[PDB]
Amino acid sequence: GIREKIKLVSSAGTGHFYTTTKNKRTKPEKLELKKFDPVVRQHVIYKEAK
RNA sequence: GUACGGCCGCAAGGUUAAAACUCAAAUGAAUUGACGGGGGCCCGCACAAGCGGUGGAGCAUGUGGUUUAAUUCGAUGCAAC
RNA sequence: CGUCGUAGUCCGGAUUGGAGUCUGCAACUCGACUCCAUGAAGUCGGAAUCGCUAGUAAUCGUGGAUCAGAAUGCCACGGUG
RNA sequence: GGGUGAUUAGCUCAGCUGGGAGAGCACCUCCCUACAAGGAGGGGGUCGGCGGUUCGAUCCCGUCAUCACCCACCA
RNA sequence: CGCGGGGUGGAGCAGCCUGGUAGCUCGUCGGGCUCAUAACCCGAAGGUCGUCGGUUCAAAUCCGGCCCCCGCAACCA
RNA sequence: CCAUAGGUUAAUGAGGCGAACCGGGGGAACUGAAACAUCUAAGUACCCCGAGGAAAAGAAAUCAACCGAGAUUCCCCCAG
RNA sequence: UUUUGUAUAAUGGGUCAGCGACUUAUAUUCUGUAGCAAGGUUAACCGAAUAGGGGAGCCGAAGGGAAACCGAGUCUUAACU
RNA sequence: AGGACCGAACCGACUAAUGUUGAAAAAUUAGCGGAUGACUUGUGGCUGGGGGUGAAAGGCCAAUCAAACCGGGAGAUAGCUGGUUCUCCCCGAAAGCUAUUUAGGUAGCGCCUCGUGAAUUCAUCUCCGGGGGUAGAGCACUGUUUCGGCAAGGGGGUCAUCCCGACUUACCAACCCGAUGCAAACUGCGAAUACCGGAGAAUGUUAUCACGGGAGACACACGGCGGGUGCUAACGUCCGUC
RNA sequence: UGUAACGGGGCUAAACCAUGCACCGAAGCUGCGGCAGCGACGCUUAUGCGUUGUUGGGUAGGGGAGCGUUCUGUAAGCCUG
RNA sequence: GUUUAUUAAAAACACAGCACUGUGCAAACACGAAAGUGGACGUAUACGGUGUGACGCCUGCCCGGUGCCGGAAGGUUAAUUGAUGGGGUUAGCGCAAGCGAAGCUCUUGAUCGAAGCCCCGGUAAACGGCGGCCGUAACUAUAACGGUCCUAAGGUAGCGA
RNA sequence: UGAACUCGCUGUGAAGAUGCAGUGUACCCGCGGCAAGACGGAAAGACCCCGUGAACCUUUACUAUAGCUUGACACUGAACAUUGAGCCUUGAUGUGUAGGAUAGGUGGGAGGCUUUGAAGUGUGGACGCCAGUCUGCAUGGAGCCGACCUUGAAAUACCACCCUUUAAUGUUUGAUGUUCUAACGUUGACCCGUAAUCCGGGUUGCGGACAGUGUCUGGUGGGUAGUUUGACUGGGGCGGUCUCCUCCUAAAGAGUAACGGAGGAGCACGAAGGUUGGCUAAUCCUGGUCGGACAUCAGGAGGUUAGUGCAAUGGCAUAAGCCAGCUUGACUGCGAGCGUGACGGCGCGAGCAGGUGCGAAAGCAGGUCAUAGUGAUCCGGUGGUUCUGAAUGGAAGGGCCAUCGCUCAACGGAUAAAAGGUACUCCGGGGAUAACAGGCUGAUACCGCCCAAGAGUUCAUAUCGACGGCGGUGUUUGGCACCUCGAUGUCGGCUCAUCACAUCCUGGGGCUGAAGUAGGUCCCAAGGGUAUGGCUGUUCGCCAUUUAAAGUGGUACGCGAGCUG
RNA sequence: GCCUGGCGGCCGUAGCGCGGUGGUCCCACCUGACCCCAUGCCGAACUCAGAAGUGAAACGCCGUAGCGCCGAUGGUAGUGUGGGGUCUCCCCAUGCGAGAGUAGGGAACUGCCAGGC
Repeated sequence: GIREKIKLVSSAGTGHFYTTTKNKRTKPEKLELKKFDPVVRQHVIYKEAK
């Protein structure tokens, strides 16, 4: 809600970028959670946003 | 040196100019103090600047204020506590 | 000489009871001196301002007056300067 | 008549969580000095009428009395 | 009609919005300068923050009630 | 100065009028979009000019698609 | 005629007479009906102008999927289902 | 002499009367306003529509003007007011639930019917049963409130900050408890009826389903009962049910 | 406006009431004369009949018939000076 | 004097007078597709315009807004020009999809560059506008005076229901 | 000019009846006069509302443009300076600075060069911070240098090489400023047309590279054009309302009304999410130094009363409330499937393929206790992609799959997107919508009674009267919409009626707080009679005064085919 | 037959209070712990090695009704369907109908299994 979008990059080759809207108004720390992508199907590591 | 009309003037104003009401002055010449917020001569540490301060703490002793049944009068900077 | 600090202190002992000591109708209230105990304030201090020129300022003891019984106030004395 | 306020000393007006009356001026007395002015002490209270409550109404409720103000035909 | 503000030790307003929290210039009394009051510099005392509550860990502010004020204003059968 | 503007004359053409279509210039509004401004209505209505039996178009700087067609125009399809 | 509603003063009617409104195209589709039937049809053209000639075109018997592609199946999909 | 006063010609309208199917789409009378002037008048010319002309009125421009007169576009446009013409039979509606750039426009669903097919179709009643949460009832619980009991808290009054503060009061008043209660937004609880399903007894000039053609319909009136609403007024307004 | 608030006349039980019995009163109930239409049962037909039941107020709308008239044909006809 | 021909006859409009201002002449200005006219056969005591209204008293403030007069440093900024980056093609590289120079070529838009705009003084006989609250003087009262909030100014003079 | 044979009244009444109900009354008809009625006659009515009407008018509504104006460009040339930018030809810049020492900078560093040349003191020209450089005579005639020591970022044979500022010569260019002139002008003259009131050509004078104009472009632009100002507002309006969400109204079957009742939502949390096992409030009492004041850890009472991201509501330990460990299931494709609405739309989920997490395991995990936190279509750009890509090889382009973006919130998006004036008003609807006579109603007003604390000497009621109760008239003013806007004309002035009686006067009775006189009051009675001025439009009201008395209400608040304005 | 435990089926007539009784099988307390497991400290909690001591407490069994709980019968509120009466209420005919209260009940029911005496 009215918050800045930034997409996470994959540490490897991936066709998707997970879109984060993470609040950075009290937490400057990075978000790293792992997500599923239907191509390699062995989970993707997503990094560097907000 | 003035209200309302004359007379002049663009106008102001000039010209003509008092009364009612009312009070101890109004006015010209000189003089003793006081005194600068004048200018000069003198002076006090006033100035210059030195060594020491008060007010706060504790204690003691006076003066005022205020209340109540008493909580005294005078001093009025220096020239009173 | 011994001893001690930036600590409201070794200190101070201002305050509060209990004991007494003195003088005196009488010290409860308003007096002084003492002891076992307890125990607070003071580490410059308001706007702003005070005072004299050397034994003067600054500073520590001694004495007297008043007085039955107490001053730190009153009048004097000398030391350091 | 209605509405909004005021209604405390003669003339003008502050109060107080209901404990109790007050100042200026006047009518007086003393202090400061002959007075102004000032300080202090007094003289006089329907705190408007009548009900509700209370042991008590400046600080409450109703109903009135009076004053300043407002209401209103024509639209 | 309908709309927008103000109410803060005694006076008149900052403060509020942005939460870690009660004020300024005067006023009153008492000082400092003085022979003295002003001008001026200091010291001191006192807020139902209109006021009853709500809400919160927490305010005068958030916020409803009960009152007091102003400004725009009555520009429609 | 020769010339030429100006002036004179002759020969021929143009002018003006006409029904509709047509070529060049100028060119709406209402209407539909369920509003309304792009779009539509519509280069239509109407006005100016010119011209022909028609105007226009024309004998590929055409297309087409590596395979081919072979000036133009009008009608039917392509295709709602 | 007109509205929930009309004795209604609510609009229309002097009277006769004459007049006074669905006509008409194309494209499409359903419904009815009829020929023909997995078939049914020609446009412009021109003609023995309702016949006949003219198959370019049109609809129907195949669908599924952006599309490539596949087909009584297809797309979706990891996949029979 | 005269942007003076009188006043006929001429020019012009302050009042009263006449006239507006009047003689007339501006003329008439009786008292008049002006009358060598910024006068008035005979005659011709020049100025044209979103433009003229105007000591400048949406005045004047030939009866006409917030764009005149004539023609063309034109048979403008009108969710609106309206005009539509002999005899007859069968079946027979709707005014509810929604949306809109939406309000007398339009639209989905809803009942009626024509076609063809199926059907003891479909409903009444009984038996069996589910959601119930109204009518009503109750008061622990949520809100709320009358009268009392015990007793904090707050205002008022006094002393304090030592006791982990008491004392008091012609105010206000919580937590809890007893008596008594009200309730749509409370529940210790809780119908008659209604609805719909399961099954069955009884029955019919057909009750209905499904697919394909046409639809039609929401401006509603009056009044109880159940309630809001107004004044438990209205020939007043919103909604269930008849 | 004029009685006008028994509908009028007129009222004394012609008002009101209990219980009972009779009466008037429509297209309802009972009948007579008709038009169209229909279920059951039984027989019969390229469709009716009997026995026995039984329906017809209707706007919106849906469906399905009848009469008249213009014109052309029917019409070189038929009717007729 | 002028007027809404038929509801207004006037205080309106005009007008003597006035301020402010534009205009140096091929004037400014007006007509208007643009010439040629009109201004004017005039030339700064000549011509244009606005408003107010002859004659006598005279005629204040606010430059915040908006316009006009004047000013140019600093910043925003167009046409123009076409830096750098992406693509095609071409030389290049390799076993390949693909990568990859100049020039050609499409694209992106670096830099260049003015006025207005952001600016600042003058101008209100330029348009336009020109305040509340409270205290305070020998009963009551009022407030010349002051306190305060506040603005671009707080509306002077005169006149005043 | 429906027909008519058309009487008055009371009531009913689409609520103002000749025609309905009830009832009363009346010889018929010309003729001259008078004039209530036909909601009389003339008018597609003024005012109000409505209409996805109409014109004209305005501009902090929307958009554009002629014109004016900025710059770029050209028609448009010459020269120089002023300053650059561009630029030729020949030469030249160079020291900062320490000791010797003028080292420009910089890369290289024992090999390398001159005979048309240097040497040395003499003259002389030039650049010069005087260290030296450089031509060239007097003049002769191939050398000469460096290493180590040494300054300094850094050497000094020798070579590649870069730049400063500028004169003179050559010169591109946009401006500034003069000058010149062929362009251009003449708004001068002269010559001729013409012994022409147009201006054509020519020659001269004087200006002079501009005016003017078209393409690009910035600015401004009502002069000119085109357009709107949403829907509801129990007539119009100010304020409110428009999407989502709970409890209730809402009818013991469901959606649900009225500007109905109590409130909220446009977000929050990567943690406040997933999961294993646990845990259990709150509040109050007791007691414990530094302790104003709630402070600790333990005990007791006690509990669907704590808490739940936020609102209202329902629930609560099988905890959905909080505590420790570990974690991504805030998953991708689907799905036994099941709901709700007329539709678009929108809620739940067992399970499986792939992968994941917690757990011993069962089991659970694609977000949160839960109901709200919303925004399609079309489109400007963007990664993946042979799916496709108009002659085909590429690209660009079209699509798919990832994707960024509206407060379009008037929320289901008529459009990214729009406000005002009209008494010049016009046109069509509407009484289906307003004030107005009537009706309904009687809240309001006016008025009667019941009750009667108190007033009034005593004393309720002579004359008054509280707090309240029960009614009346239509009688003021409110409420309705039932008749009108397809004409039913308003205020004051005035000639003129008539009915009612809550009676002003007389006529009659009763009481008194009535001795007499004179007033106050009540019920009983309707016959006549019931006044004049100032200011003002005045009704009215105030002011000034009469009379035996100068009353009140009803009649479309009687009285414009009655007059006045 | 009775007892103690469990799986339960059931969870307001097994509940609240009041008075007795039991260690045998069982259980609770309890013995011990740096051993498995554990305290964000503590063997409290939960373990692990168990019987020395009890029945304190908790637990089971049993009595006792003042009550939660169970609760007739009748009536009342309420009402479907017809109708009466100047009528948002009253009255009736016919068909239904609570909650609360009263009489009264009541200190749990029941199937399977192991062990005990």
